[PDB]
Amino acid sequence: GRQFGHLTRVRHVITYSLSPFEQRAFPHYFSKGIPNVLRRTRACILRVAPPFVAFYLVYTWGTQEFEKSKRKNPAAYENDR
Amino acid sequence: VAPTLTARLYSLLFRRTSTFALTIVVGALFFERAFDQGADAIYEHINEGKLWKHIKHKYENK
Amino acid sequence: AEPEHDHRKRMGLKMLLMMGLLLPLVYAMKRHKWSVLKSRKLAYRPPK
Amino acid sequence: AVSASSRWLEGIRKWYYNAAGFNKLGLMRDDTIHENDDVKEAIRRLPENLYDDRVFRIKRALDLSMRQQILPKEQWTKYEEDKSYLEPYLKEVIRERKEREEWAKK
Amino acid sequence: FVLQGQWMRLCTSATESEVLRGKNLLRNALVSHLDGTTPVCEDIGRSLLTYGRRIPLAEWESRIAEVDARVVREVCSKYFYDQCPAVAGFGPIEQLPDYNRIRSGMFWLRF
Amino acid sequence: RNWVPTAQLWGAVGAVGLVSAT
Amino acid sequence: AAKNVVSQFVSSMSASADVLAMSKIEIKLSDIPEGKNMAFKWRGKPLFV
Amino acid sequence: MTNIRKSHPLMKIVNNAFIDLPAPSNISSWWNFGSLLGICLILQILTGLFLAMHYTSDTTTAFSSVTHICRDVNYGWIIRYMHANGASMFFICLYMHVGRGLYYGSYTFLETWNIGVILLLTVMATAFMGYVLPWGQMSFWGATVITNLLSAIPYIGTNLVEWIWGGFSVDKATLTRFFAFHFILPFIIMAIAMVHLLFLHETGSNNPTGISSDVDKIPFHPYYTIKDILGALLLILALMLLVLFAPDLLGDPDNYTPANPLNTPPHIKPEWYFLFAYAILRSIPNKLGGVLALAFSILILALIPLLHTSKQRSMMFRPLSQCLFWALVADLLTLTWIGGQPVEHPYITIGQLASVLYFLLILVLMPTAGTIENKLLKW
Ligand code: HEM
Ligand code: HEM
Repeated sequence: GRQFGHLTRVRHVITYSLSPFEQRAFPHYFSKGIPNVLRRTRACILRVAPPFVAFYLVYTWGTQEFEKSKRKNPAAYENDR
Repeated sequence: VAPTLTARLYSLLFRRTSTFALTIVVGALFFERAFDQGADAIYEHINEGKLWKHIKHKYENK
Repeated sequence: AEPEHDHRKRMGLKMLLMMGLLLPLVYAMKRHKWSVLKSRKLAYRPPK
Repeated sequence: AVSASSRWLEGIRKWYYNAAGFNKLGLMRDDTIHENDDVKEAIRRLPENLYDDRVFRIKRALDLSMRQQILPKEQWTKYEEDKSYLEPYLKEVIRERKEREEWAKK
Repeated sequence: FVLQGQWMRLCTSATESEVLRGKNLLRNALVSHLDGTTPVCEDIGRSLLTYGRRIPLAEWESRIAEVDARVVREVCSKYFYDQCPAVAGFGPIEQLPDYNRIRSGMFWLRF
Repeated sequence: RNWVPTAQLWGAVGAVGLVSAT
Repeated sequence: AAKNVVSQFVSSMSASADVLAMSKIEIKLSDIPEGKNMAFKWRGKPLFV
Repeated sequence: MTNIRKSHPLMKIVNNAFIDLPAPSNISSWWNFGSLLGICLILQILTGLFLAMHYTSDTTTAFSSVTHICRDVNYGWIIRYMHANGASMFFICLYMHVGRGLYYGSYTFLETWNIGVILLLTVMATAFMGYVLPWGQMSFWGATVITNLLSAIPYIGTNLVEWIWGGFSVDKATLTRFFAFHFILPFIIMAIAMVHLLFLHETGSNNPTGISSDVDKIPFHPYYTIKDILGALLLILALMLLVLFAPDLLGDPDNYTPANPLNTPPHIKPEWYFLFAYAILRSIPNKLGGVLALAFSILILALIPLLHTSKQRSMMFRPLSQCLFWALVADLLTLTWIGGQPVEHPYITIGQLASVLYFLLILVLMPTAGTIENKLLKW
């Protein structure tokens, strides 16, 4: 039906906004970004980064072995004997 | 007092959207040419003599 | 193998400059509009 | 027989509560609920105060989310203040419906 | 939508007819208020701090007379076109237009 | 009314556009 | 009617008497060394003789 | 109403789902992948139709044809390399889409989720047949080994692989079929997309917080049209960056070699968007077991609704799943790696534990974690 007059019911809330032409669109971006970027990344890093780290180890090891076992053509069993 | 460059530009060309659009058409034109010119130059500089444009001499009209 | 080698790198150049003018521009547009929202502040006054 | 174990869960609980970020947003546990058909009816059962409150809280919260800003350290929801205000309402709604279901067996 | 619409139309499309009718309305509004003693007293008092010590009453008709459909169009577009609104409501304002919508209503691409 | 002056810059635009664009 | 209409439109895809002419039909011998191996294409897969 | 253009035409009202619609405020950048998703569908199409304006679908020519599009035809080179690369993007975008749905519980919209799934799989078919059109060594073999992988089915299989191919191998018959279905899928898919959109329009867009936003809703026109245009801008960027600077980079396959049916690149593999499912398939000794498990890779999506265990459709407030969500993603990356790996011990043993990890993450770990978190919150 109608999506704007019928969403929900909201009592007692004031909002205050300003016009685009009165304000700036780039509010101390370097300054906010660093600290905000920093503050969320550091709350992400722990939850996100691990598994990727893990994959990297597994990638690294996993390729070493291959090259070894295959390049170590004598790996399985020695030559002299 | 005088109008900032923008204010000048504004009142002459952006109040009326007819003007605005006219501008943009014009601009698009002018811009394409400069860009190309400049951006082609820049690119040919990076490959001096590497490109046929540089190299036509050798076998041209004797 | 790739006869377009030179033309394509050329265009690259022109797509990079252009895109450096459109990406920043367009972002400003995006903040121009949204600004009202982000700049917005709220107040809650029940009768309670 | 829970004296040491269940008086230490509160320790993981407490940990966990502040782990989940909603703490920081100014939101409470009940406002984080998945709005389904039972919650919905509970919701509807709320008094003006309780209920308008849940609207401002979520307003303030979705505002923050939109701006990726966290609320100040001083203004955060403290675990010790677990208003489980929906719980009462929400229980019954379920209670009613469980009955209804059951009455419909045979 | 209708209102803002009216504004715009006003500063691009005013017709002499239309302006001439509003003209006349103004006169009356401005004459009939001055009926009675209280009314005249306020005009005279307030007029003096407002407009200074003049009583532009008979002038009006003259000034009002200089009104043209072009005059009205150019004068309206100073103040309403491309200009940023000042909007307040006291809800149900849930459907009230987003500041940017209202804003774009002061210029004419379409609508 | 304003339509001639506007229809005259809209005219121009189309023209310039084609000219250029094409 | 459906049955025969659908059937025909599926069979359209099944295998053309173009292709299916060459299927199951193959012979060759005595033209190659008493030693080597001649890989024929036969039914899309390598037919080794 | 009078002269409200929008609702005047009934048709133009239907377009006010873009401009006037209730769109949540808060909203990660992730949601731009919907829109971009469409962007890609439209770009492939325009591109496809021009390439199919100079392509021929025969054994003899197809390779030549593509080769000719990239050489003699004016701006056919970019069109083709734009079309190849696009499809990468199209998939890169798809998998962001489904990630988001996985993470914030957008998949609660069961009906929308089920269309998505169909969407995903339809594109999947598309991509599989297009890559074979050019009829090059990778394409040729890749079709055989995938298609044949259908002959695992016991009773029918065998007959059925032969119907799909239009014969015993993959000669002309198959090659023109793919050309026709590649062409007509995308059109059918657009209908689906719109059907998908239809259902979604009935409940609006979920958020990072995971709560209804009805108390905070914004103009889609004012705000989300610029966001979407901006999204484009970055999307294109990536597509031209790829297409202009490293045309072949992302297109692993270097096999620009006309297909010779006795010849074989010992390293046969689907492109990147299919590697997950490849890896998962190899991990099973048995053929049939591998086909089932391949289908279940992808087809397991539609279960997740039913698996949902928590009270917070938003993962945003739940640590433990945020950890196993990420791991699955990194397990998925791990699997993709295997895909381009010799099928030898080192990779075998790895893939096998990754294929169990993936199904654990999806079938068993997450669901439990859900419960736990609910119990720590005292819910
Ligand atoms: C999202 C839907 C589609 C996707 C994923 C897609 C993907 C692909 C891919 C991956 C290729 C192989 C190109 C190569 O690597 O050489 C291809 C080729 C082709 N596609 Fe598309 N495509 C889609 C839609 C279309 C449409 C709608 C058309 C026609 C209107 C089309 C026409 C073609 C043609 C003629 C070729 C063959 C020549 C070539 O290799 O460029 N495709 N498609
Ligand atoms: C042909 C490919 C697709 C197209 C063109 C498409 C398009 C769209 C668009 C335009 C939106 C709205 C904006 C947004 O939330 O990002 C959307 C939302 C959604 N899509 Fe897709 N989609 C496609 C594939 C999929 C797939 C494969 C699935 C899942 C299996 C899916 C599931 C969803 C869901 C759950 C939402 C709603 C999320 C929310 O806002 O809460 N989509 N889709």
